[PDB]
Amino acid sequence: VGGPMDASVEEEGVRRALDFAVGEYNKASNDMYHSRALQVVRARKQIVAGVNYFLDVELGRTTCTKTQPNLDNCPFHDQPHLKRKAFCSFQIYAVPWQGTMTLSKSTCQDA
Amino acid sequence: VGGPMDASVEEEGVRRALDFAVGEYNKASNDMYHSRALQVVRARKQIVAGVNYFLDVELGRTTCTKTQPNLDNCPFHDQPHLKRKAFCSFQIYAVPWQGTMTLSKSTCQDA
Ligand SMILES: [Cl-]
Ligand SMILES: [Cl-]
Repeated sequence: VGGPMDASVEEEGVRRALDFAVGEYNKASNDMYHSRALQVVRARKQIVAGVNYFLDVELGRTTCTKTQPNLDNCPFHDQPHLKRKAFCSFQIYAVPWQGTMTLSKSTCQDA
Repeated sequence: VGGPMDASVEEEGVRRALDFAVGEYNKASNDMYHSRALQVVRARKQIVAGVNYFLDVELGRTTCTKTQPNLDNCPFHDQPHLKRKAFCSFQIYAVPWQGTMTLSKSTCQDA
């Protein structure tokens, strides 16, 4: 067992998480009426750690379609309307022990 | 200073984050051509810790519009087509020292 763990709905962090969640639900709803918690049937919490990778990368369009092999070292386009380049900023959230990675943020401006 | 910290683009976690990010960029692009890193201009990493709150909550629609006061203790609707209830599951990602909260996951089924 390495999963979540029960917590009383009294504990303040729960209390704040709940109000937050409910706030967000109402904010996103199309209902003109306000909804609120009727009953918190179960509350669990879990401390997690991960690593954010913040990459500032320059990307170039290669000459290879995504349907061919050897894309890793494939030649960049150099022709007039085919060549494109972009400066990008990536944020990857990694949780090592789980082997997972998540693209948290991603923007690119064609330079 | 409590922000990110430089890392060589050699370090494997960076290397994996980069391939991941680039993979995700290509996957989401409308381009038939494959793009790849031209140059990693900057690489930084940062270890973060937070708490996931996992709430299983039953919500009820109140009689108050979102434009009035005292929504916290506002009466639930009980009339035929106005009363609604929903069982929901919320995941809130909190980063204590920063006072931030994020709604990571959210589903509700009108029961
Ligand atoms: Cl851990
Ligand atoms: Cl920390």
